[PDB]
Amino acid sequence: MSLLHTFWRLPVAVFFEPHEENVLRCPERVLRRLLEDAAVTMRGGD
Amino acid sequence: VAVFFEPHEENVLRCPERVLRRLLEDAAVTMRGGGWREDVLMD
Amino acid sequence: AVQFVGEHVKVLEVRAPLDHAQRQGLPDFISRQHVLYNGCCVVTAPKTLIEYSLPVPFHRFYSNPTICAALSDDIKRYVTEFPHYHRHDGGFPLPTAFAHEYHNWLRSPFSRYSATCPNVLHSVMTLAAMLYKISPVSLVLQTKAHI
Amino acid sequence: RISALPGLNNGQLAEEPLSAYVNALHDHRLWPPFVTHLPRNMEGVQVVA
Amino acid sequence: TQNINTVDMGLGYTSNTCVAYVNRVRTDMGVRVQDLFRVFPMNVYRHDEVDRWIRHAAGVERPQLLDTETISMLTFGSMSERNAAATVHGQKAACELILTPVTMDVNYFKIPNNPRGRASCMLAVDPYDTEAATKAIYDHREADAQT
Amino acid sequence: VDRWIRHAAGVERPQLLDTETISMLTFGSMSERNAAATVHGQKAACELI
Amino acid sequence: PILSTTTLALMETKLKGGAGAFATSETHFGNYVVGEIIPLQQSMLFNS
Amino acid sequence: PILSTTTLALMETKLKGGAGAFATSETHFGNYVVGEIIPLQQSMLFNS
Amino acid sequence: GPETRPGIYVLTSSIAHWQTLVDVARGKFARERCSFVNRRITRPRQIP
Amino acid sequence: METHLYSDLAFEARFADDEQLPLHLVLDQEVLSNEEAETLRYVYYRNVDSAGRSTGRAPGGDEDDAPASDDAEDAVGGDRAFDRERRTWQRACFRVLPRPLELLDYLRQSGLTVTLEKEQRVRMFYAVFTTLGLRCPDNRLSGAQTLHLRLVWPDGSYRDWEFLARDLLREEMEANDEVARTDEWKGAGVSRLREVWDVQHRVRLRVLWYVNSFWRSRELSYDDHEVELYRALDAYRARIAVEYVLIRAVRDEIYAVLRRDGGALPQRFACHVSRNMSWRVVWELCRHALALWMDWADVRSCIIKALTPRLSRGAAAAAQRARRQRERSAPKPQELLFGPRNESGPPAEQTWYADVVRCVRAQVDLGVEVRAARCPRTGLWIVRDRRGRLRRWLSQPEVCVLYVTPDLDFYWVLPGGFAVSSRVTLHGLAQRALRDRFQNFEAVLARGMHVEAGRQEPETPRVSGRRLPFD
Amino acid sequence: FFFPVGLYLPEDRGYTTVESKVKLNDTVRNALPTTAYLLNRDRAVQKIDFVDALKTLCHPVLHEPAPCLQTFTERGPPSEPAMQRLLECRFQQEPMGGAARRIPHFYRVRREVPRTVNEMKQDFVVTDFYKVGNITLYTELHPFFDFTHCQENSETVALCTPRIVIGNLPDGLAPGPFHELRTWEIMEHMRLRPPP
Amino acid sequence: FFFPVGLYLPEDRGYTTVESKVKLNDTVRNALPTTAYLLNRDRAVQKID
Amino acid sequence: MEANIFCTFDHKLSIADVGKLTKLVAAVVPIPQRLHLIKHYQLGLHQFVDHTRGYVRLRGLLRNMTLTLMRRVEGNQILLHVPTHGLLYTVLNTGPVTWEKGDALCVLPPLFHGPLARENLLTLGQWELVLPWIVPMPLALEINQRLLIM
Repeated sequence: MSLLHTFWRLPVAVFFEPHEENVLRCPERVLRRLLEDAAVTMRGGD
Repeated sequence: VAVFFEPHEENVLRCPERVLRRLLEDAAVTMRGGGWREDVLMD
Repeated sequence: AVQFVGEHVKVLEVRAPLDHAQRQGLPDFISRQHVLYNGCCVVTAPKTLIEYSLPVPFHRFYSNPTICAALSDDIKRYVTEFPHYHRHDGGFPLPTAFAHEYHNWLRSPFSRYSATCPNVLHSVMTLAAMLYKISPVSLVLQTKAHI
Repeated sequence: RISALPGLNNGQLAEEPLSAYVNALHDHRLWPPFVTHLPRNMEGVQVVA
Repeated sequence: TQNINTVDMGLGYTSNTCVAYVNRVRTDMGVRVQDLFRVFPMNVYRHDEVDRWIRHAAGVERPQLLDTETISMLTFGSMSERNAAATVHGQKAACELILTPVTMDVNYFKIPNNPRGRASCMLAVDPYDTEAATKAIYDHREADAQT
Repeated sequence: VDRWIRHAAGVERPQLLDTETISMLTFGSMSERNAAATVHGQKAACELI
Repeated sequence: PILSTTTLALMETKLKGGAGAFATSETHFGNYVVGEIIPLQQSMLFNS
Repeated sequence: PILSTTTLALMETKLKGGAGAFATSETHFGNYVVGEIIPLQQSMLFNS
Repeated sequence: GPETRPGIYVLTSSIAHWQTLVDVARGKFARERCSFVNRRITRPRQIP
Repeated sequence: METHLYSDLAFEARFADDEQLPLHLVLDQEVLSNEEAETLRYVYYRNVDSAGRSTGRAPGGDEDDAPASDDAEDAVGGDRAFDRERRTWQRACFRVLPRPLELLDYLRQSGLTVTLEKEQRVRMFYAVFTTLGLRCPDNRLSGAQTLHLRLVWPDGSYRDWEFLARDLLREEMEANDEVARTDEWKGAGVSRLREVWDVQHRVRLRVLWYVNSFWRSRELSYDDHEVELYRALDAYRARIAVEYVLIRAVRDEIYAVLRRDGGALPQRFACHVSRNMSWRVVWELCRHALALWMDWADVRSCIIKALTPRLSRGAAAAAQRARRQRERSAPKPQELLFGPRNESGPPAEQTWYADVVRCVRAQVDLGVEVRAARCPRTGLWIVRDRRGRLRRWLSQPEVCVLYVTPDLDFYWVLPGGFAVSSRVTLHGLAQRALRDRFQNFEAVLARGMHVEAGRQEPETPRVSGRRLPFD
Repeated sequence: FFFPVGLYLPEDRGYTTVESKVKLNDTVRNALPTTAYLLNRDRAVQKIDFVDALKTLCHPVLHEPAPCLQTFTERGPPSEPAMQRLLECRFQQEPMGGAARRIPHFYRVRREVPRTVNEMKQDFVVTDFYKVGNITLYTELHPFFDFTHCQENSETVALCTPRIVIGNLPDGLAPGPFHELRTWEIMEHMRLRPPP
Repeated sequence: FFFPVGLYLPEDRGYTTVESKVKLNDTVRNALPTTAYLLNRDRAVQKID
Repeated sequence: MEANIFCTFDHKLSIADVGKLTKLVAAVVPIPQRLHLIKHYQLGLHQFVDHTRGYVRLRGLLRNMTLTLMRRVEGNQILLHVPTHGLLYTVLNTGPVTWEKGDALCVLPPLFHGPLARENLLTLGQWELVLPWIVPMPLALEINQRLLIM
C-alpha cells in the first residue's frame, strides 16, 4: 500500500518513444513471471 | 491511457519491515559464512 | 555385461584451431564443439527407464524436443509455453553452454537441409559432400578433379 | 568413397594426409557427436570436461 | 620553338567526333586469368610448407619485397611479368575474377550491367551530393537503381 | 500485430502531429522521398485489384 | 556482355548459324548462351 | 495490354523472334503470353 | 678464415648519396661486418 | 636464439652488481594468441621473495605498508608511490618468430646442438624467445621465491603471470687464434627442455637450459624449507585477494547503508514511476540481483576500473587543482573586466563504470562504460550509452545496476531509479597491495613513436607471419 | 567485357528453347555448368575452367577477412528499428562441469531466445535473398566467412568466424538442390553414377 | 496499361501452340505460375511476384 | 645530361602566381626523378611532407633528391636548371638562416622558426611550394647531432 512516496500529487500521461525517456511500465503478470524465473535461477546458482 | 509520476529529488521507495529483515538476515549470513572467493582460488 | 559398467553421462567441449591452410585468415579462431560421453543416441523416449533417463539435447541433429519433452517436465512446460519451438529444423534453443553456433562446424544450413530431405541414399551422400572444406588446398584438389 | 578424392589423395601436407584437407570427415579435429573412445590423434585438439 | 594559343569561339560544343571504323583488336580477347601473386607479391601463407605447396600447385614464383620509398622515388616501376617467348595473338587481356553466388541470375549478364552487382553511374545522382552517392552505391537497404 | 505486419512489409510507423495531420488530410504531402539515384525515370507505380 | 556458352554444342550451333546468330541468347535447361550486344565478333572485327 | 509472360522461356522466344514477335500472344499449357496491342517496346521507342 | 679473402665487385645503383648507399651496402654485407668484429675478438694481435 | 645468447652475456656482465641468474624462456600459443604475439611491445619481469617482498623496494619495509587513504588529494601515495612501483619491474629482451615452427628443428637449423634426454618434438604456431632473471640474493636460491612475467601491448595493456622458483628449479637444482664465446655457446648447445606452469595453472611455458651458461660455473646453493613455502603461499593468497576484499567492502557498505536508512531509497536517477505496481516483487528482484552480483563479480568489476585511473601519477596533482578550482573565491569586478577569463569548470558529463546484473537469465556485465549527466529540470542523473544513447536498463524490472563514479562514490540502483549511495572505502587494503596490483603501465620510448608527448603515433610496429618481412 | 563461369540455373523453373537444335548426353558433366567457352581474337573456341583460376583463387588475399571485419566494424551496428531485432544475440562460455545435469534448469526459465543471424538467413528463397527485404544482407560480405553483430558485456560487438565447410553457405547462395546435383557430379566422377 | 499475374488457365481445356518451340521441365512450379515477367523502359527483363 | 628541366603547371597561374614565381628565380628547388619534363606536383618537398612520420624520414628522402635552380617562368612552364660541379651560380636563401662568406652549405628540411607564419608560397589548390633550407655546415651538423643524441 502506497509503498512509493511521490513529491507530486498528480501523475501525468507520458508521451514519446521509450528511447527518449525512461518509464517503468510493467503489468503484474510479467512481474510475477519474472519473480518466479529469478527464483529458479537462484536455485540454479565443506 | 495511463499516468505516471515524473521523477524528482524527493520521491522515495519504502521497504516493508519483513523485506528489510530478510535483507539483513542475508547480510549477516554472508558476513559470517566466510565463503570468500580467494579462499576457493587458493584451495 | 554389468562387469564393464562405466560412468555417468558427460558432455565434453572440444577446442581445435583449423589446419594450417584454413588457419591463415583469422589465426586465432579456436573452434568449439560438443560431444556426448557415456551417452546414447536415442530415437524414442524410453518408457520403462524414464525414472533413470535424462535427456541431453546437445546438437542440431540430437536435440529433438519430442524426446526431451517426454523425458523431462521442465522442457515439457517450456515447449507448451512456446509451441513454435516444437520443431526439428534446428530451431529448438539449446542450453547456453551448447548454443555457440558461430564456432560450431555444422551450422544452420545442415539442419535445414536434413529437416526436409528424403530418407534415401543420395541424401546421405550429399550430406557427406556438404562437408567439403573451404581451404585453398581443397580448392586445388577439387578444381584439379574438375568438380 | 565419395568423401575423399582418391585420385588426388596421394600426398601429405604439414604432417596431415591430403584427404584431411579435402573433406571434414577426414580431419581429426571434427569429432562424432557420440563418443566411446578418445581418438588416436589429438594433435591440436583440447578436450574439456 | 613556336608558341601556339587557341581560343574556342562557340558558346557550346563546336566540334564533335565519332569512332567511325575499327581496324583490329590489339589484345588477344583471351581467358588467361590475372596473376594475383604478381600483383600482391609479398603475401605468404603462415605455414611455410603450405605456402610452398600452394606455390607449386599454381605456376607462381617465390614472393618478393616491394620497392623502398627511396627506391620507388628514384625508379618508376618494376614490371615483374616478363614477355613470353612468342606472341601470336596480341596483348594479354588478363581476366580479373570476382566471386559470385552460384544462384545469381543469368539475365543480369545478358545486358550491360555493373559487374559488382549494383549501379554506380553518378549521372543518376544529384551533383556534389556525397551522402546520396554513398547511399546509392553502398546502402543495401534501398533498391538498386538499375534492377 | 501492427508492428509485425509493418516490419514484414518493410514499412515505417506513422509519425504525426495535429497540425501536420490537418495539412495531410486537407491537402496531402509529398511523403515519399526521392531515391538516391534515378536511372529509369519516374516510378510508374502499379496498383493492384 | 561477350559471347559465352556452357557447352560446345551451343557454340557449335552459334558458329554455323546465319548472320546475326551471335546476338541471341538461349537456354537448354542447365546450359545457356550469353549473346553479344554489338556484332563485334560476328562481323565487325573481321569484315574489315 | 502490354507484353507480359508467365515464364522466362516465352520471354526468351519473344526476344529471339523477329519483328512483330511481341504483338503475338500465344500459350503453353498453363503458361501464356500477352502481346502488346501497339508496337511501343518492339520498335516505336527504339527506332529513333 | 686465417687469411683475409677479398671480394671484388662492380655495382650499378640508382643511389648517388653516399650515406644511403653505405646503409644498403651494410644491409647486404652484414655477415662480413660480424666477421670483422669476430676477427677483432679471435685475433686481437692483428688490427684490420 | 640470439636473444638468449645476448641475454646470457648481459646477465653475466651484470652478475656481481645484481646477482640475477639468466632464465631463458620460450612462449607459444599456450600463453599468448597470434595477434598478441605479433603486436607485443614489452616484456617485464619482477622478483618477489619468500615473504612477498619485491626486490625493487627497501629490503626491510616501505612506507607503502600503511593503509590507503580514500582521498583524491592523496591518490594512494601519489607520484612517489607510483615511482616506487615502476622501479620494481625490470625489462627483458625478446624476439618473436611469427610463423609456425617446430622448436627442436629451429634450434638445430640455427647453430645449436641439441642432445635432449628424450627427443620429443614440440610444435608451435609462433614463438617468443625472452630471458628473465631470477634473483639469487646471495649465492643461494630459494624455492619459495616467485617470478612474475608481464607481457605488454602498444595500447598499454598488460598481462601478469607468476610462478615460483620451486617449479622452475624442481629438476634443475634438485640434480646439482682464440676461441669466441659465441661459437662454443652454439657448439655446447642445449640439453634440457622443461614445461613450467604458473602458480594458478593458467599458462604453460617452456624453459630452455644451455650447458655453456655461466649459470653452471657458479656452484651456488639452492634450498626449499617448508615454512618458507608456507609463508610464500600466504603472501600469494594476500596478493590475489585484493579485488575480492574490495568487492566485499562494497557489499558490506550496501548492507550497512540499507540498515542505516531503514530501507528508504530516494530517487537519484530519472524514471517515471507508477504507484500502482507491485514494488515488493521489485524488492525481491533486488535481493536476487544483489546475491547474483556477489556470485559473479570479478577483477573486471567497475570498482577496480574506477580505482585504476586514481593510481596513475597525474591523479593527485590534478585532484589538488580541482580542489583549488571548485573552492576559488568569487571574482572581483576588476578581474572580470581587465584580467583573464576564469577556467571552465567540470564538463556537464562524467565518465563512469557500471556492473549491470540481470536476474531473469543470470548474467552480469562488469567492465561497462557509461556517460552520466544531471538533467536540468531535476538534479537526477541521466546515464547514456557512450555513443550518446539513453540507457534503457533503468526501465527493466529484472535488472539492478551498481555504478562507481570517478571519485569513488557508488550507487546501487533498482528498477525505477531508487538508489543506495555510499563511498568505496579503501582502508582495508595496504597502499602497496592496491598500488602494485592495479597500477597502469607507463611506456618507455621504443621504435616508431614520437619523442614529443601527445603526438598521434604513426602506424604501430608489428612483426607479420603472413607477409614477407620488410628490410 | 564480363562473362560468368559455373552458374547453376534454377531447376524448379528450368526450360529449354533449343530442344530441336541440340542434344546433350545425359551425364552430370552436361547437367552442371563448370566450364565456359568463348571466341578467340580470331574466332577459335577457347575454354576457361576453375583450374585456370588458381593464380587468383589461391592467393592469400581471397582467404583473409581482416579488411572485411575492419570495414564491418567501422560502419558500426545498424540503427534502423528493423535491424534492432538482428543484433540481439548473446553467446557465453559456461563450464562443462555439471552441464548435463543442469539442462532442465535452462528450460525451467520460460523465456524465449533470439534467433541467430545465420538462422534467419536461411528463411529466404533464392530469388528474395537478393531483395531489399533481406535485412541480413549487410552480413553477407565474404563467401568463406561469417559476420554478425552480437551482445558482449552490454555492448554491440562484431564477430567474424570462418565457414569451415562448403555446406555452411546459406540456402539462398548454395541451395539444397545445388548441393545434391554437385554430389551427383562427384559420384559420376567416382564411377558410382548408378550407386550400389 | 494493365496485365494479369497468377491466373489459373482451365486444365480441362488446356492446349499449347508452341510445343515445337518451348519445353518446360515437368515441375508444378512451372505448371502453376505465380510470377509475371515484363520489359523495362529499356528492353531489359523485369519480374513481379 | 638533361641540363634543363621543363616544369609544366596544370593550374592556370594568375598574375600574382607569375609575379611571385618570378621573384623566386635562382632559388634551389629539388626534383625526385631527374627527368626532362615534369609536372608541378613533383616540384618541391610537398609530395613527401608528412608530420606524423618524422623529420628523419623527410631528411632521408631529401638527401637523395636532385636539386635545381629556378629560371625564367613563362606561360605554365617554369624551366628548372641543374647546376654542375665546379661552376659558379647565384643562389637564393628563402630560409631565415644567415650566410657569412666562405660558408659551406647543406640541404635540410625546414625547421620551425619563431613567427610561425613561414611564408606559404604558391598554394595552387592544395599543392604548395615547400622549399628546403640551405643551411651552413655548422648548423647542419648541429641539428644532425642533436637529433642523434635525442
